[PDB]
Amino acid sequence: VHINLKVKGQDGNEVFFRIKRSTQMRKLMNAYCDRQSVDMNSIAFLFDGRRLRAEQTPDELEMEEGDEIDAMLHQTG
Amino acid sequence: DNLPSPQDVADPELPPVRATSWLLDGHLRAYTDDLARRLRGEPNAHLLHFADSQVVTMLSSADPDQQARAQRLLAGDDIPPIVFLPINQPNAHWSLLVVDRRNKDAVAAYHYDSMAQKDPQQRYLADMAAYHLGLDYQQTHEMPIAIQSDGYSCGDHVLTGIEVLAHRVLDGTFDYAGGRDLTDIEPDRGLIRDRLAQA
Repeated sequence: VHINLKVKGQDGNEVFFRIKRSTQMRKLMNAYCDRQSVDMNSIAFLFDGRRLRAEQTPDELEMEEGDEIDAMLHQTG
Repeated sequence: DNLPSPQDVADPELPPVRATSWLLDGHLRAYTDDLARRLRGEPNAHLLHFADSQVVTMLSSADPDQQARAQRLLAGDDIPPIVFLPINQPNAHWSLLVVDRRNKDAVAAYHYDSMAQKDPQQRYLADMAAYHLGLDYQQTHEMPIAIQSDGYSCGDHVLTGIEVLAHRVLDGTFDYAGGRDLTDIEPDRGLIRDRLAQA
């Protein structure tokens, strides 16, 4: 019912999350952004090259125990 | 239970594109996602792969696992042989690197930079991407592309170059005289905004 996930930001440090497989990603996105003090409109979340959205759940995304998510600062030019 | 509530912060949304606004990495991936949809089912279309600019930057990560993940997503056994890599210099510039792996023993790499007086940082960032993909950066060709006359449309030149080169792969002119030459492209910010709106 629960799943352990990791989020890795550009600081290299990994942050461990434990949520339900039915929990939408916005809960994880908000909790991560509060640690870095940057809003969700300044950071992109990718899972194996797929950009994550607030409403999607780990089951819909076919995530597994120990999967890792990349959190990247927005790029402009 | 997990639904967004009106009393909390709204979900994130990619901001719209203006007439002279700088393009974000989210705008580039939305464009190439829509391009892949438009090309799906056409002959030679499955030889192409449009990379997310954040995965390209992940190649140079100081973290071992994040670096290896980017290498698998762009050069794994299941990745098409012609890859388009957007090269970002943060708060500065966009350029485009193309890697043609159709011959495993004769890989060719092409770099397009629409800036008039070129920044040594930009080619260095392209060389780091090639290096972490297992290539010799010294063999990358600096190729001709139309020079931008403004200070905002470098993202437009990257997306237009991907657009044009992809269709040359489809019809088969990519491998012949001038097939990799982008001197005559004319980026259209209005067309780019329309494709992002109709996606």
